[PDB]
Amino acid sequence: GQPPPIQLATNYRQDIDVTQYYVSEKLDGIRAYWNGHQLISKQGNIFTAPTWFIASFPTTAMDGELWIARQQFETVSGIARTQDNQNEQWKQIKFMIFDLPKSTVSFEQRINKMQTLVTDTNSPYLQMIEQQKIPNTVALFDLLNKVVMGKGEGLMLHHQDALYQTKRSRDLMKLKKFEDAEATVIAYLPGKGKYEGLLGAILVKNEEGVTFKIGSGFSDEERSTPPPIGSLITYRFTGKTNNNIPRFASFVRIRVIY
Ligand SMILES: *P(=O)(O)OC[C@H]1O[C@@H](n2cnc3c(N)ncnc32)[C@H](O)[C@@H]1O
Repeated sequence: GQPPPIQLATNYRQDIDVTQYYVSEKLDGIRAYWNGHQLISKQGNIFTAPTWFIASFPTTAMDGELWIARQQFETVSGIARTQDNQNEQWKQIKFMIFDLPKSTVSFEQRINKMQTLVTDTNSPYLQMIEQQKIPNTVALFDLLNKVVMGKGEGLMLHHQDALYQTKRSRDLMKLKKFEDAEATVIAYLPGKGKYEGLLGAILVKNEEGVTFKIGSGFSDEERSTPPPIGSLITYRFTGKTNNNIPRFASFVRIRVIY
């Protein structure tokens, strides 16, 4: 089937006015688009949602996450992949909504409509993701910590004045504590001081063609036995610094030896 006409998120940017954004918990589920009569996956597959699961839903199109609870991704994914419209396991799933993709008004009014839709439907299977205002970035990062320590995935931000767009949107942003990506180890940088005779850092070249140093994230065993040159490794970072270098980059682990 054709992929559904959905809005996609960009990455958090430091220089926003956080007071203009609604903040919600980023849920680790399976995205579904409700077109008014069926649920559709990001790839265009029609989910075999049982009749009793969707029976109460309004015909307003809705965007949401099929989700059970924090840290139950494989469970919800396993159910949603099952081709069986009489599968009782859907009873533990909630369609957690976060937008109205056919709406032509601002996100603030869309939230108000969603609250009404959820309340009127009054079904265990349809619920609204909480949307809150946060006063400043320090408070936002404190909230991020609360959510992550509680085994949540992160936060999402959506500008109160945003109009729905069927593409990546700068008005919709993901905020996680960090990002991971891959790079190839190309050289060693011998250490000094406590790391004399050991690994000080590696030089890697990432998939965007940027070469940079990684000196943190190594165990003491890894400073004695470094990743092989040529290996594909995963590094962790958040945002970019000058010259498109991943910021606060640290070593995670080896993926492939070349
Ligand atoms: P991650 O990088 O896995 O991105 C999360 C995706 O799921 C959708 N999503 C989850 N939770 C929400 C909220 N609260 N609001 C909006 N969208 C959500 C996002 O589109 C991401 O694609």
